[PDB]
Amino acid sequence: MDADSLLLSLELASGSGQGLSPDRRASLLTSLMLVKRDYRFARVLFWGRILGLVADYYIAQGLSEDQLAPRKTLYSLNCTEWSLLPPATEEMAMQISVVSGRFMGDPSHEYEHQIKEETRLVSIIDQIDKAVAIIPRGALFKTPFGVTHVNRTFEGLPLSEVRKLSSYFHFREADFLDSLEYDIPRGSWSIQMERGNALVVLRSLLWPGLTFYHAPRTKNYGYIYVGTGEKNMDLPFML
Amino acid sequence: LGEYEGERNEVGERHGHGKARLPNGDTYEGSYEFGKRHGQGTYKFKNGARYTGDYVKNKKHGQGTFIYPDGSRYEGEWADDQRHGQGVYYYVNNDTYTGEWFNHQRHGQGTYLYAETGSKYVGTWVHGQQEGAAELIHLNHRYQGKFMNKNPVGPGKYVFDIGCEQHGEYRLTDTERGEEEEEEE
Amino acid sequence: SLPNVMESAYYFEQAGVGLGTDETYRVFLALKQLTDTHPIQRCRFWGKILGLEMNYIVAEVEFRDGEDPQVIPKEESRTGANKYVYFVCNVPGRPWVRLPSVTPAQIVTARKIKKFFTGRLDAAVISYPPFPGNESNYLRAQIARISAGTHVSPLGFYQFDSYEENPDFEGIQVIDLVESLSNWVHHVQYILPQGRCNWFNPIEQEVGPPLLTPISEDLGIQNIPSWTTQLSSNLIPQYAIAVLRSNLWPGAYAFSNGKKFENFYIGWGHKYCVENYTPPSPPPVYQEYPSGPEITEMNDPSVEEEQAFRMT
Repeated sequence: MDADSLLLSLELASGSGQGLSPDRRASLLTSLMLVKRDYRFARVLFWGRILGLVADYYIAQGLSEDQLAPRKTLYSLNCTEWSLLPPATEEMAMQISVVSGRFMGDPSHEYEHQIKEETRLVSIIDQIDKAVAIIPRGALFKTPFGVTHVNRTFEGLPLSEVRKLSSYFHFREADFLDSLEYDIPRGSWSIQMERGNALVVLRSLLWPGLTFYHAPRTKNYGYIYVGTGEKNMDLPFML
Repeated sequence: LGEYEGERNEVGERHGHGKARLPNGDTYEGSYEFGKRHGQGTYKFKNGARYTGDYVKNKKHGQGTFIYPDGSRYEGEWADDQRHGQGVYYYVNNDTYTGEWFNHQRHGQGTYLYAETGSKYVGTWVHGQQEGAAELIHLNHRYQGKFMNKNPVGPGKYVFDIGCEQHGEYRLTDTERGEEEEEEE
Repeated sequence: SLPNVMESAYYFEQAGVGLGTDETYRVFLALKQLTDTHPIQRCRFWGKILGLEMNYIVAEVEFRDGEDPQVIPKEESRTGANKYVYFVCNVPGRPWVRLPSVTPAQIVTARKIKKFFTGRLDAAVISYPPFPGNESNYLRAQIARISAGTHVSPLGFYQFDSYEENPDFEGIQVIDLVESLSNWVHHVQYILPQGRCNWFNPIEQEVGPPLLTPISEDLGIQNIPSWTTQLSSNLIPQYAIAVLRSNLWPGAYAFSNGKKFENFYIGWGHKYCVENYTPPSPPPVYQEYPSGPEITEMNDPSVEEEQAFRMT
């Protein structure tokens, strides 16, 4: 989510209940502004949290012009001390498949199944972005120059279009993006209305902790993954 | 010895229809052939067991029924005085099997109904034991995979009424490996 | 009867927990309506269990005295699991729905299933084993299990079946609360394997920890330590609040400033498991009657033997 989600508690307004304290919120505002300074990103959205057993990894994601670029991930344990997380590949996706369990706060932790916790952080954040990173329909407009920009004239979805999974897009490489109605399982997405139905909350069931914010009246949107960081393989049993 | 009422020939021992009681206390009602048992009839044991069906030499064969002392019961095909071929067995707690038989044992294809829970095990049987590929039907889940030692073993597979599968693997006793992705078929 | 859920919300906000100030005050007024409508001695915002279509705003309630093969019976009165009546509510303002009693033979021994909530209390629960009840009974099952595993308090605060407020609780420091789990204990009764908190004789004793058991013994899932502890507002540690993250029921939380405490669940209502969810195996397939001599051939006597016996 953008900085507008850190001037007000947009995260906890979704009713998921997990988010940032005002301490972390103000610290994150200053730190993500400094990240946009130090790293010349077009925008610096707060990706979310990986709730560990010792400390939580506060995650930020760099956005280029060129928003479907291979987005650059950053991590921080004490919020402000932001550090450039390495990018993800297919080998590191295959590497962590033998490991299961909750994240440890120290990213130097080792698993004997060695495997670094930093590699787990990189791979799990990549998997969450490829699976359940949400963009509402029409928020991004494929520019004729081979580059994706913000559709800066985007009006929020009509309330008729709110209830359809077709009106929401996977924020990744592929109206250009893939819609959520093919995201198997068919019931894998939960759509609910809060705050007088001026608020659409769309939570991932396959990756619990994701909660996508959207205000239909305006263009205020964003997604945050605040959760344990594992994939709910039990989803078809649970549906 | 016991006693009986029925018909016979001059030389033949018994070949008509009637009732016979034995020294051991059990009784019979029905058909019989020369010094032996043949055709439709009815057993009645002292222990509470029964049978209704056909015989050939002195053995249960063809269509028939059986009531056991413990309350379990069976009908279907018999052979060589043993359960054989297609048949249906009912156990003391309303669970039932229906399927093939081979020498008093579950063998080949057959369906076992878990009447306690409503689920069904459907697939191969080997000597009374749930082994081989089989399809375990729950209310909305349907597990496809191999069984061994009355337990799922091997790769795959679940099918769901929600419109997706879930591939996996069984390694230890009732333990599921790291589950693979969902399929669309 | 109505507690200050807003001060608890302010303390929840220090750890990034809570529904937001406006929604939390909305639930506060809903709890006020619940207290005015019904004769409630004590209540508290138990939590909010997320659902697929609609959520629940769970409210633990304790009423005043005297107003409002083998089947293991339930705790009919306020003993054990059914000590608190649990009211739920989808959005605030919609009237509160009284959830039913927990049944040990049926509802909390159906823990072997693990399912989402649809938001509809009347929606059917299809699982293996077949769940004996609707979504309301499963919601009660998960609430009871979450309470048994997550309702915790500091080491003092009550003297000990039953307990009362400790008047001489000097208070444990927040750093002492965070550094070890021996300073925290379970505030409610453990649920036995049969589903009850107090054993019923079906005709050996299955025993759980006592009430005043430290939660350091509450382990574990593949050596993952339960109750991850941290300090809220680390930049100003001398006004911190001891945060507790269960790691057995995600979304379950415990909090304390060193003097008072409160508990709160905000998860999906499910237990964490490192292993993937195994549906439980069916019962063992039962065998036929053994092929003994008691059900064997009649072996009718031959007429030659009858003639032999007749000659007498």
